[PDB]
Amino acid sequence: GEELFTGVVPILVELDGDVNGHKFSVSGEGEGDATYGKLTLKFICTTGKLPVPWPTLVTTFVQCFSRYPDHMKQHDFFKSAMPEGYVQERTISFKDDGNYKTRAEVKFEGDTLVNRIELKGIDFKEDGNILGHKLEYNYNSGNVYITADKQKNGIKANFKIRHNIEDGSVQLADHYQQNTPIGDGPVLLPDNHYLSTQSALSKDPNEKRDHMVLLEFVTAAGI
Ligand SMILES: [Mg+2]
Repeated sequence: GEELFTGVVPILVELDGDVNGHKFSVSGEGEGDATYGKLTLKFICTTGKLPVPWPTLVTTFVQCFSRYPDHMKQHDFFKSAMPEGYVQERTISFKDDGNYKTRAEVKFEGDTLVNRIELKGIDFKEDGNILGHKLEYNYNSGNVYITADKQKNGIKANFKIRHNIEDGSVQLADHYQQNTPIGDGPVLLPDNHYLSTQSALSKDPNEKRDHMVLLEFVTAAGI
């Protein structure tokens, strides 16, 4: 599995979303270089204006590109599932507001790594920080805590994303995640550890569509 990640790998992301009945789709393209834990992706909302803030979708939009140091490579679930792939599911609970439920399939289509996602958001406040677009266009560094789920032959993750609000405050987004292999081949079930993430959001000056440019670095640690 990890053999598939020693070079630059093209990535496609496709999402269909419904948040409070606002229906939207996003298509993303870019590439990943797991040797450096590095992702570069550009996302376009193909249905018009995105009805939630872009930063709220960053985690939903390929942890197989994390850099696992050599001494921790026996703990890399994500690459071990490839090329058949894994299902990734989350509940993202926005404090004092609604939640996203997401289901994705991450797998190779030929030599390309594809993340296909369905997102459902409910019980959002009409002018809370998400539907009122009060979140700043930036992103904080943070840790993703991974644990094995032996019974599902997979992993769980639990973590907190803090989204900066334009008034200086923070919108917490609690993340609960489960991943399970799609293939029947053996996978790596890791000891407890975490992914240390860093993410930078930007705009393409020549792009008039609603979009997001993402540069991310992710390194495994904690062992
Ligand atoms: Mg501030």
